[PDB]
Amino acid sequence: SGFRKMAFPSGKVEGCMVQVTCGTTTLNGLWLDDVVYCPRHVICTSEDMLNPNYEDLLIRKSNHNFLVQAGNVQLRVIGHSMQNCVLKLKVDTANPKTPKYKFVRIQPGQTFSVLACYNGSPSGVYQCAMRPNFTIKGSFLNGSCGSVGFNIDYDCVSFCYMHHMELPTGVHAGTDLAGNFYGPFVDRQTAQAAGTDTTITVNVLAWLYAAVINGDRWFLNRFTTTLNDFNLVAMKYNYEPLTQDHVDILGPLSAQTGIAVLDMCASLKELLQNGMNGRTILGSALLEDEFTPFDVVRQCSGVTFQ
Amino acid sequence: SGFRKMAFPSGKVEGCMVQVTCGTTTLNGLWLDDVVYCPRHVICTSEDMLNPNYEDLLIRKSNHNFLVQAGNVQLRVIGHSMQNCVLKLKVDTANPKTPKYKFVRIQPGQTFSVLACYNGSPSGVYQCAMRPNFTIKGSFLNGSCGSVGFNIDYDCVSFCYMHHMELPTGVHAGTDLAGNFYGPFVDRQTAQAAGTDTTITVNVLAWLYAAVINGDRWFLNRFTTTLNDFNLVAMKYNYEPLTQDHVDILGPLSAQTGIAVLDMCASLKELLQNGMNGRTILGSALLEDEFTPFDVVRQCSGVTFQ
Ligand SMILES: *[C@H](O)[C@H](C[C@@H]1CCNC1=O)NC(=O)[C@H](CC1CCCCC1)NC(=O)C1(NC(=O)OCc2ccccc2)CC1
Ligand SMILES: *[C@H](O)[C@H](C[C@@H]1CCNC1=O)NC(=O)[C@H](CC1CCCCC1)NC(=O)C1(NC(=O)OCc2ccccc2)CC1
Repeated sequence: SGFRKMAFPSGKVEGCMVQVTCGTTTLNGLWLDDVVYCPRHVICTSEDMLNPNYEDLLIRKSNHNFLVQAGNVQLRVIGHSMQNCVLKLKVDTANPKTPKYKFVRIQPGQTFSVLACYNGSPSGVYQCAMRPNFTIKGSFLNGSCGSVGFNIDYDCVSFCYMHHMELPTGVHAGTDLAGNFYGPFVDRQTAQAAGTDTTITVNVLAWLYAAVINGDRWFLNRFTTTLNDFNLVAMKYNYEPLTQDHVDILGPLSAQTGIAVLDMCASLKELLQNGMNGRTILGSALLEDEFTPFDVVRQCSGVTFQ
Repeated sequence: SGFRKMAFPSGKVEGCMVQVTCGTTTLNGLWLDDVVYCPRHVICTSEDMLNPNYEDLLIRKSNHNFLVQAGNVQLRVIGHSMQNCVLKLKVDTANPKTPKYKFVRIQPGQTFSVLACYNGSPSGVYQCAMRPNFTIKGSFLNGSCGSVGFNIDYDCVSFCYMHHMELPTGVHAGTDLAGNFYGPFVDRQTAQAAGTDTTITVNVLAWLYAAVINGDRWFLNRFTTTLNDFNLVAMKYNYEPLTQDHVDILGPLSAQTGIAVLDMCASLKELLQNGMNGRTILGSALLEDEFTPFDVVRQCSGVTFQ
C-alpha cells in the first residue's frame, strides 16, 4: 500500500538527451535515430526575441552553426529543418540508445513525467499534468528548454511535451514534439498570460478512489447525486464538468472499490461544500487532481515496463 | 521557477535491477559487478515466517535453488552469503551496466529516490524521506521487495535503502544495502509497529526558503525568535528539535534570500500557532518536510548529474 506522486523510470529518455548550442544560446535536444529535436527559439538572439521571423532566421543559418554535444562527443549536423516551433537537426550518427517511441499530443487533464535537463544532462524527474488552461506547473530554470515530458507503455516511450518558456505566473508553456504549442501561446516575447485554470474533476475522483483503495474512507457518505446536480456544484467551485465518458473511465475503480461513481461524486460534493475540517487524504490537505484514473490503477496494481 | 517533489534520474539504477526467485517467492535483486543483492527473507517459506533461523535456512540451500533473471537472460549463481538481513548471490557474469556506486547508511530526515520494481522490471520513481521513526512512507505492493532507494552525486549512485516489508500502519521498513534495518524492525513475522513520528523541522524550514525563492512570502513576519524559544514551540507541535548544526546547514539558503534562519523560525512559529488560514505554500495546504536544504539548493540552482 501507499500512494505517491510517481514518475516513469527515466532511463530510456536519459539516453536521448543532448546539448544544442547556437550562438549565445544553449539548451537541450532530443536525439532519436539520426535527428535531434529542439525548440526553434535556439536560433534567436537577445535582439530577435520581440517579434522573430524564424523562417528568415533559419535560412541565414549554416549546419556548422549548430553545435550538438552528446556527452563528450560532438555530433556533426548535416541538415536542418523547421516543423512548427521545433527545429530538427539531422546528424550523421543514429543514436544507438534510441528506444521504441511515439510522438503524441495529449489532452488537458492527462499526466506525464518530465525529465528536467541542463546542458544535455538530466537533473531530475517529476510528474506533471497538462492543466485545463494548457500550462504545466513545472520546475524549470534558464537552460531547461528542450527538456521533454513523456509516458511509457510497456516498452514504448510516448513523448508528449517539450519545454519552451515560463509565463509571468511562474507556470510553463511548451509544445508537442511536432512543435505545436499547447494552448494559445507563441514563441515570441509579447504579452501572454495563462488565463483562468480549473480543477480536473475526473482526476480528483480517481484520487479519492486511490484513497479508498489505501484505507482512507472518512470522506464517504451514504448519499448519491445525479450527474447534472453534481456539475451544478462543480461549476460553482471552478471544477471541470464531469462527462459520461469520465464516468465510464472511472468504471474499473468503481468496480474494485464497490463505490458507484455517482456516489463518489456525492462525497466530492460534500468535500467542496464543507472542506476537510482539518483532515487529510493520502497525506494532502487539498483535493489532488494530477492523478488520472489510469495512474491510480497503474500504481495500485503494480504495472511494470520494459 | 516552480518547485516539485523531484526524484533523481533512475537510469543508472534501472540497469541494475534483476529478478530473484527461490521456491515460491519472487522479488527484486540489485546486480552490481558479479553480485546480486536481495532481501534474505527470499529464502523463507510460507511456514518459516513466524520465527526463522536464516543461518539454518541458508545452509540448506544450493546455488541452483536461486533463479536470477536479468531480463530474458538467466544468470548462474556460483556462490551465496548472508550479510545481516541481505543475501549476496555471486553470479558468473559482471553487470556491464554497473555504475560508479557507494553503499551509504543515511540519517533520519535525509531524502532519497525509490525505484519501485516488480519481477526485476521498474514500475516508477518517487522521492521519499527517512522518517524520524525510521519508516518510509512509500508505495509498495507484493513483489516490490528488493527495490532500492538511492541518491546521485554527479556520476556516483549512493544506494541507501532496500525494501523488505510493510508495517500495520501502511508505512514501510527496510535495510541499508549492507542489510542493517533502519529502526528497531526485524525480518520476522511478529508484533512490530512504527512508533510515534515527528516532523522534520530543518526540512520544513528549507521548504519555506524554497517558497521565498519562488515568490511566496505571505508567511514572513518582522519578528525573530531564539533557538531555545523556538524549540519550546516545536516540542509542543511534535516537531524535531532544531540544532545549531541545522541552523548552519540552512546558512546558504539564508544568505540567498536575505532572511536570517532565526527569522524563518519565527515565521514557522506563527504558522504552527495560527495555521495557514486557508492559504497554500508551494501548492500545499500542509507544512512539507520531505525536502532537505540540499534538495532545495539542487532544484533551485539546476544541479545536473552524469
Ligand atoms: C529556455 O531554457 C528558457 C526556460 C525558461 C527560463 C526561466 N524558466 C523557464 O522555463 N526559456 C526562455 O528563457 C524563454 C526564451 C524566449 C521564448 C520566446 C521566444 C524568445 C525566447 N523566455 C522565457 O521563458 C520568458 N517569457 C516569455 O517569453 O513569455 C511571455 C512574457 C514574459 C514576460 C512578460 C510578459 C510576457 C521569461 C522570458
Ligand atoms: C516483499 O515484496 C513484500 C513487500 C510488502 C508486501 C505488501 N507491501 C509491502 O511492502 N514483503 C512482504 O510481504 C513481507 C514478507 C515477510 C517479511 C518478514 C520476514 C518474513 C517475510 N511481509 C510484510 O510486508 C508484512 N508484515 C510484517 O512482517 O510486519 C509485522 C506485522 C505485520 C502484520 C501484523 C503485525 C505485525 C505484511 C506481512
